[PDB]
Amino acid sequence: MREIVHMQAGQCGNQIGAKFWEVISDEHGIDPTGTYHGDSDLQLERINVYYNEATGGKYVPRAVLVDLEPGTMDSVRSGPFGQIFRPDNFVFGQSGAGNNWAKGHYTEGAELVDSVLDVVRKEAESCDCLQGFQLTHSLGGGTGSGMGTLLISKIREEYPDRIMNTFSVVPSPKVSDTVVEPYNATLSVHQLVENTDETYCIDNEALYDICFRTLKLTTPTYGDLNHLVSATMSGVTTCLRFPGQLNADLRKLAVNMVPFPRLHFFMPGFAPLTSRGSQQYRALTVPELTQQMFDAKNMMAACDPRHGRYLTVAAIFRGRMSMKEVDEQMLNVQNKNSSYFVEWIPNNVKTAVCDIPPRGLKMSATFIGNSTAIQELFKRISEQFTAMFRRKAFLHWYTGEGMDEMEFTEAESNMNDLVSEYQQYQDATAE
Amino acid sequence: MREIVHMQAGQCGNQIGAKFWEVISDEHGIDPTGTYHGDSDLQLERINVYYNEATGGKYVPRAVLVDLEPGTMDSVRSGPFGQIFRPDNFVFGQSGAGNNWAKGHYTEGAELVDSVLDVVRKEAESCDCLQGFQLTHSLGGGTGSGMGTLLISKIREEYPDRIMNTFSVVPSPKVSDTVVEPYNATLSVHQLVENTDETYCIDNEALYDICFRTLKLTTPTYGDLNHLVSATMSGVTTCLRFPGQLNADLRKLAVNMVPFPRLHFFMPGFAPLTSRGSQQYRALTVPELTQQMFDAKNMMAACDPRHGRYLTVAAIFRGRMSMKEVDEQMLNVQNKNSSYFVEWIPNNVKTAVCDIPPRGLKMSATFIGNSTAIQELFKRISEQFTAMFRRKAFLHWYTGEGMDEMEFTEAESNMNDLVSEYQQYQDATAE
Amino acid sequence: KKNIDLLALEEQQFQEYAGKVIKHCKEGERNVYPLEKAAREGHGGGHGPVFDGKGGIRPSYLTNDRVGVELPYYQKGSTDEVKYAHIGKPSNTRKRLGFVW
Amino acid sequence: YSPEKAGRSAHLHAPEHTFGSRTKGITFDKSPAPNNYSLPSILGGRSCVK
Amino acid sequence: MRECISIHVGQAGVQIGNACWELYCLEHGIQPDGQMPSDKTIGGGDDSFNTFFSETGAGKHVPRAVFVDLEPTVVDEVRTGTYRQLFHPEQLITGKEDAANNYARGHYTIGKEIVDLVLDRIRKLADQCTGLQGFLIFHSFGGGTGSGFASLLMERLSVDYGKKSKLEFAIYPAPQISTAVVEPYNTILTTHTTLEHSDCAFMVDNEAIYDICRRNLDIERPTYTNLNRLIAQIVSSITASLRFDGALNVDLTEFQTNLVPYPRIHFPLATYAPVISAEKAYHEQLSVAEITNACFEPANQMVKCDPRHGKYMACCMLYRGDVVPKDVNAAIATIKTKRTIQFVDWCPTGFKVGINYQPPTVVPGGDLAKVQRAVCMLSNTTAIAEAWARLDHKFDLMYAKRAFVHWYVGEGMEEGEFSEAREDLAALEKDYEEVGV
Amino acid sequence: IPGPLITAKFPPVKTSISLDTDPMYSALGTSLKQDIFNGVPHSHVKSLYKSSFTQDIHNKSVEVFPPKFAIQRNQDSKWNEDGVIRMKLYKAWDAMTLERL
Ligand SMILES: Nc1nc2c(ncn2[C@@H]2O[C@H](COP(=O)(O)OP(=O)(O)OP(=O)(O)O)[C@@H](O)[C@H]2O)c(=O)[nH]1
Ligand SMILES: Nc1nc2c(ncn2[C@@H]2O[C@H](COP(=O)(O)OP(=O)(O)O)[C@@H](O)[C@H]2O)c(=O)[nH]1
Ligand SMILES: Nc1nc2c(ncn2[C@@H]2O[C@H](COP(=O)(O)OP(=O)(O)O)[C@@H](O)[C@H]2O)c(=O)[nH]1
Ligand SMILES: [Mg+2]
Repeated sequence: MREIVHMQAGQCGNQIGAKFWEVISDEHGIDPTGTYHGDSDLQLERINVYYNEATGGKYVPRAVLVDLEPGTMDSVRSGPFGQIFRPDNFVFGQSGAGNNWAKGHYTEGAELVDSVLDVVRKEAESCDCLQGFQLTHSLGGGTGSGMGTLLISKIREEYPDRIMNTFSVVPSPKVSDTVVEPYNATLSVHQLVENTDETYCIDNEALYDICFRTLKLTTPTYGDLNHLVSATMSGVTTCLRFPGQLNADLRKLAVNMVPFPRLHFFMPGFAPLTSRGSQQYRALTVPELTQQMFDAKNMMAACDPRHGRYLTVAAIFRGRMSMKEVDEQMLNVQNKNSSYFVEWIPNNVKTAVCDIPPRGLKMSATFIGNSTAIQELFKRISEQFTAMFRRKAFLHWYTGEGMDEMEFTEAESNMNDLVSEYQQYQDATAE
Repeated sequence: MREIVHMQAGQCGNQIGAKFWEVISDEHGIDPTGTYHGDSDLQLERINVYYNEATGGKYVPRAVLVDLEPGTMDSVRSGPFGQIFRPDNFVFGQSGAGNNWAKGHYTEGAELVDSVLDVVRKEAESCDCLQGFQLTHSLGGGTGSGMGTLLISKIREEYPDRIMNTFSVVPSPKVSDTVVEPYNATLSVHQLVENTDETYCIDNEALYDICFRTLKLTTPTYGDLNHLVSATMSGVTTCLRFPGQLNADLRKLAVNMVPFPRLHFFMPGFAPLTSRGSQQYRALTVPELTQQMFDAKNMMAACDPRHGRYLTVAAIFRGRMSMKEVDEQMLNVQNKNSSYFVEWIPNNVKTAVCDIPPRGLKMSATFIGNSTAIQELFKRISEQFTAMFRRKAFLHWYTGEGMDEMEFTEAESNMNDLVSEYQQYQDATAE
Repeated sequence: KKNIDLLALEEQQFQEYAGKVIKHCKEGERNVYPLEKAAREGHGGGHGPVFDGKGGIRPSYLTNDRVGVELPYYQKGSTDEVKYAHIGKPSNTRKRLGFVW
Repeated sequence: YSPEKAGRSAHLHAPEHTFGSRTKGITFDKSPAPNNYSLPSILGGRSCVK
Repeated sequence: MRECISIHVGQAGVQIGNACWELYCLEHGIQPDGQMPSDKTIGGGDDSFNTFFSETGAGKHVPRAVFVDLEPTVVDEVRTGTYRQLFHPEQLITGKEDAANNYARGHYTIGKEIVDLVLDRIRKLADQCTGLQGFLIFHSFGGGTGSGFASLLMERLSVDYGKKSKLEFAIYPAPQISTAVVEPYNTILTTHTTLEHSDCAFMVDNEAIYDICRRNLDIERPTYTNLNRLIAQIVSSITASLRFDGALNVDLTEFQTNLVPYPRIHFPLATYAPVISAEKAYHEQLSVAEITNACFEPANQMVKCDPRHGKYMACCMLYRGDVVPKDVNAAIATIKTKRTIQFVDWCPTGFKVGINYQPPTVVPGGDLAKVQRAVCMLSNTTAIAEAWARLDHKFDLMYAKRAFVHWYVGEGMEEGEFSEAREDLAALEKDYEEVGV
Repeated sequence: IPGPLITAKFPPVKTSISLDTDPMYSALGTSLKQDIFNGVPHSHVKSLYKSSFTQDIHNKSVEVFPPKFAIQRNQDSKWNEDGVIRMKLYKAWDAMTLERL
C-alpha cells in the first residue's frame, strides 16, 4: 500500500497530468466517471498507489493541480477525464507567473505555496505508507519552474526521507520555443540539484523526433507526445502497482541509479514504439525489445549517448516473459561495447520484470539511463545562460521582484560544479 | 429526563433560535403545527428536554422569544415552523431601543424584565428536574447584548445551580456592520463573565468564510449561517436527546472544559461542512472528519488556533463508528501538534459518541475548543473600545440614558482582566 | 446511490417550477433571459459542464484570493473541432502510438 | 519477544494528523480609489463636456 | 476573468476602434445591438467574451472601450452609426475644441480638463473587473490628442494603476508619407514623455500598410478602413490567447518578458501573414512554412524599416489556427538556417512561440480572406534605428531655425522641453547602437 | 467471471433497508438540506444495544439445553437451604435474649 501524491505544475504540467491520469485510468480500467469496469482483479488489487476512496465505487486521483493561468485548469476540467478530478485539488491563481522564475518563486506563487502545501499535507497525511511525491513540471516556464522548485523545497523540508521524483521537461537544444528559458532552466536546476531525489529529463524535440521518425504519424500533435511521457511514467511505476517476477519500486530504482547525491538526471525511454504498418513486420521478443530500447534514436532526451559513458542503466521489462533472455541481453550489450560504460561499476544494469504488460501491449520495456552524456545538455544551458547574462539581457524582469545577480552567479557556480562532476566521473579510471 | 429551556434575545438571537427550533423539530419529527410524524421511536424517547405535551398529540417548544421590536418577532411567527410556539412566551417591547446597552439593561428592558422573568418562571417550574438554560443573542445590539445579559444576571441570582449556555455572536474587525459594537460588546462581556457557565463565541466573518469558501454558496444570506449555528447547537446538546456509547452532558462538558472559573469562552466548530460538488469526492470516515473538525478554515470564530494554546478540546461525534479509532485519532492530533497544546494538562480532549447521526450524512462531529486564541477577539474589541472611549465618541446616548465613565472604565478594566487571564495560561513555563 | 437519486429528484423538482415561471413570463412577454440563465441544469455555481456521470453537478472551482471568482469556461465548438481535427477523439492517442493489443 | 511495540510498519497505520490554517490570497494591487478624481464643473460658465 | 480595457484616443483611435470592435463582435458572435443569438438553447456557457465585453444580467454585452477624442465629429459618427446602442454613451467621451496637432494644447490646456472624466471612466471599468491584464491604447504619433492626451493618460495611469501593463498600438509617421507638418515635433515629444511609461509600443506605418494592401490584398485604391482591418487582425491575433483555448497559449504578460530585453527598448514590429486575397489564395496552400517565410519576408513588415539593416533582438510568433508544433519547429529551424536573418549577438534563444486553436475570423466586406491558419509575429530588432534617425533629421532640420515653436510656447510648454526630448531620443539612439553591437 | 476482492467490495447483495418516510416529512426535509446535509438521511440507524444485542443470537444459538456439566439438586436440598435460616434464627434468638439479659 505504498503510494505517491501526484503534482501538476504549470500549463505543461496540467496537460501531462491529464494524459497520465487518462492512461493509468485506462490501465486500471476506470471510466471518466470513476467506476471500475475492468475484469481482472489484479487491476484493482493495488489501486491505493494513485487513487483514493470516495462515496460509492468512485476512485479519485491523489493529484494536486497547480497553475497561475486559468486556461489550463479550464482545459483539464472541461476535457475528457475531468469528471474524476476533485474541485478542491484544482488550486490556482489568476495573475500568472509569465515565464519568470522570479515571478513564480519569490513574489506571487509564494502566495499560493501555503495553499498547495495545505493540500499536499492533506493527501500526504491522509496516507499510511506514502512512498513519495511526484512532480510533472517543465523547465522553461514561470509557474512550471519557479512554483515547482518552491514546492519541492517546502516538501523536502517537511518530508525529507521520501521519494521526490520529477519529470522535468527540459529546454530543447535546437529551436528554443521560449526566450528566457536558459535563465529559467539554470535557476531551476540550481534548486533541483540539492532538492529532488530523481529527475527524468524529457525533451520536446526528442519526442518530436520519436513521434516522426519511428511512429511515422507525420502530424504528431501533443496528445501523442504526452502519451509517450505518460507511458514512461507507467513503465517506471508499474512494478509498484502490479506483481512481478522481479519487481523494483521507486526507492529501489533510486538506490540502484545514483552513486552520488548530485547525479540524479536520467534518460527516459520506452519500447516497443513501432508504427501501425511496421507492427506486422517485426517480431516482438526480448532481443528486439532491448535493442529498440537501447537505440540512440529512441533516447527520449536530447543528447547522444554515443559520445559519453553510462553510469547506470535501468531496464523495466513488462509482460509474462522469460528473463534468462533478459539477463543475457543486459549482459550482452555491456560485453559487446563496455567502452560506453564506466569500468568502476562492474555490472551497471538494474533490471525489473513485471508480469502485467501495459494496456494494449503483449510485452514492453522502459529505459532509465543515468549517463555522463547528459553533461552536454547542461553545458549547453550554461553557455546559453552566460551568453544572455554577460550582457545582462532580460535581467530587469527577474531583478524587479526581489532577487539580484548574486543568485544567478551562485546558480552558475553550482551548474558548472555539476558539469565538472559529470566530467570527473566520466573520465575517472578504475586504477 | 433532564431539560433545558431556550431563550431568544434580539433580532440575531431570535432568527438563530427560530432556525434552531426549525432544524431540531424535523430532527425529532415534528409538524409545523406540532404533531409527530417522524420515523423512529428514538425521536420521541427523549422529547421532554425541549418540548411540552399539549392537548392531543402535539408538542410546544420550551422557548421564550424576547425582543423589543415586533417586526422580527412576527416575522419569526410568520416564517416556516412559526405556528408551533405558544403565543404567551412572545414578549414584545414598546420602542425600538436598540444598539444601546443603557437602553437595554438600564432603561426600557428593565420595564420588560419582570414579564420575561414571569414567563420564564412559568416555563421553568413546569418540569420535574430543570437542568439549565440556553440563551441566544449577539454582542452587537442593545436587545441581545443588553437586557438579555440582564436576564442572564436575573436568572443567575434566581437559580444559582443550573447549567447556563449563551450562544453569543460576537463582533469581528471585518463584517462589522455597526459602529457601537465595541461599546456593546465591552459592556456585555463584563456580565457574561461572572453570570454564565459556558459561552459560545461565534463570528460572522468565519461563518462567511465557511459559507463562501467551503460550502460554495452563490447567495449565502443568513438562513445558511443560522443553519450552521443551529447544527452546532444540536451537536452540542445531542447527548441529552439520544443514547450513545458514551455521552456528554452539558454539566459534564462544563466540568471538563473550563479549568479556572472565568475561562469559559469556547469557540465552536462542525464537521463535515462540505460543498455539493465535492461531497461525492470525499468518503465519510473518522480520520478525515478529524481534519475537517480541527481545520482552522472550519472554525466558527475568526481566531487562528496556531496563535495560542488549546486548553481543552471537544470531539462530540454523532454517528455510527468505531471509537477505538476515534480515541486514537484524538491521541494522534495531540501526538503530532504538541506545540499548540498546554503541556500541564495531559490528553486535553474530551470525546463522546452519540450513536444516532444528524439527519443527512452518515457521520458528523461537533467541536468545542477553549483556545487561548479567543484573546485576539477580546484584545481587538477592547482596543477598539478604548480607541472610541478616550475621545468619548457616541457616549452622550449612554450618559443620557444613565451610565458614567466610572462604569465604562470598570467594564474596560474587567475586560482587560479577562484578556490577562487568557494571556496567563497562554504559552509560558508550566514548571 | 440513494444520494445520487436524491440529487436527480432535486433537479427534476426544481426544473418544473422553473419551467412554470418561465412559461408564465413568456406568456407575459418579458425578457426571460435572466430566468433561463438561472434555470440551468446542474447543482453548483460553476460555469463548467454538467458532469452527468457524477450525478449531474457543475462543481465550483474557485481562485484563492480576496474575492472568490469562479473558473470560467472557454471550450467552444470550432476550437474543439480544430483541436481534434488531427487527433480524433483523444482516446485514439493510444491506438496511434502502436499499442494495439 | 515484545511485538506489542515496534509497529510503524507492522500493523495497519492509522493516519497521523496535522492542523489546518486559513489562506490570505493574492492581495491584489491597488485600484486608485473613488475619491481621487474631481469631476469637471458642469454648472456655471464655459464647460468642457456639456 | 482576464480583462483588457481599450483606450481608443484620437481620430485614429476612434476609427481603429470601429474597425476593431466590429471584428471583435463578429468573432464572438455578438450582434451590433448587443445580444447574442448564438443558439443559446445549445451550450452558451462560453465565457470567451469576458476580456472585452461585460454582462448586464440581461444579455447585453457592453464593451470595455473608452472612445476619447477632442473633436465631436468621429465620436458622434460612432454614436450615429450601426454600433450606436452597443456602446455605453458615457464611455464615448468627447470634447469641444480640437488640439490642432499641438502636443502643448493636448497636454497642457485642453487635455487637462477631460482627463479626470476619462480617468473616472477608467476607474469604473477597472473595478468592474476581476483582475485586469492590461490596457490597450490605440493612438497616433501624428499629433494632437493622440500624442499629448495619450501622454497625460499614461502619466496618470502609471501612478494610479500599479504595474498594470499598458500596451500601445501607435500610428508612427511614415518616412515620406505625411498628412501633417508638425508630426516630427509631436513624435519627439510623445516618445520622450512615454519612454518611461510604456511597456510595449507596436508602431505601424501607413505607407507600409499601403504597400501591403496594394501588393498582397490586390487593392488598387486602399484606404483607412482597410488599414484598420489589418490593425484589427493584428490585435485580435495578439489577444486571442487570452480569450480562446490554445495549446501553447501565450497571454498578455508572457510576450512582454519574452520580447523586451531592456525597459527602454520596448518598440517591437508587428507582421501578419497571410495577407493574401481570395483570388490568389485560391491558388496555393497557406501552410505553416509559407506563412512563417511570409512573416520573415522583409517587404511584409508594417513599418518602413529594413530588417536586414538590423539585428533581431527577440521574436515572438503567435500562430493561430490549424497548426502543428513539429511544423512550427521545422519552419523555425528552416528560418534559422538562413544567414540573412541575423539575430543579435547575445540572444541565441531568440524565439518565443504560441499556438492558438481557433482560426482567425473573417469580415463580410473586408478584403482579407478567410484562412485556416495565420501568424502574428512581434519582433524587437535594431532596425528601428534608421526610422528614428529619419525622424530625428526632420526634427533637427525644423528646430534649427525654430519653425512652429511659438504655438507650443503659447499653449504652454517651455522652450527647454524640446532640448530635453532631443537629448532623450539621442540617448535612445545610442542605446539601440550599444545593444546592437 | 467474478473476482474475490471485486465481489467483496462490489457486493451483489440486495438487503432490505426500510426508509419508510412520509412524503411530507421527506419534503419538509431536503429543503433545509439543500446545501448543508444534502443527502438521504439515515433513519435506519439503530442504537448500539438495539443493533448488537438481538434476539437472533438466541435464535441461532445451538447450545445444548441441559449443560452436560452442571450439578443437580437432591432430596435434602430444600432442608439444607432452610437450615441456614435455622442458623440465623436460633443464633439471633440466643443473641437477643443475651441482649435483654
Ligand atoms: N492607420 C491609420 N492612421 C490614422 C487613422 N486616422 C488617423 N490616422 C493618422 O493620424 C495622424 C494624425 O492624427 P489624427 O488621428 O488624424 O488626429 P488626432 O490624433 O485625433 O489629433 P488632432 O489632429 O488634434 O485631431 C495622421 O497623420 C494619420 O496618418 C486611421 O484610421 N488609421
Ligand atoms: N511535453 C509538453 N511540453 C509542453 C507542453 N506545453 C508547453 N510545453 C513546452 O514548454 C515550454 C513552455 O512552458 P509553459 O507551459 O509555458 O510553462 P508555464 O508557463 O510555467 O506553464 C514550451 O517551450 C513548450 O515547448 C505540453 O503540454 N507538453
Ligand atoms: N449570524 C447572524 N447574524 C446576524 C443576523 N442578523 C443580524 N446579525 C448580526 O447582528 C448584528 C446586529 O445586532 P442586532 O440584531 O441588531 O442586535 P439586537 O439589538 O439585539 O437586535 C449585526 O452586526 C449582524 O452581523 C442573522 O440572521 N444571522
Ligand atoms: Mg482628431
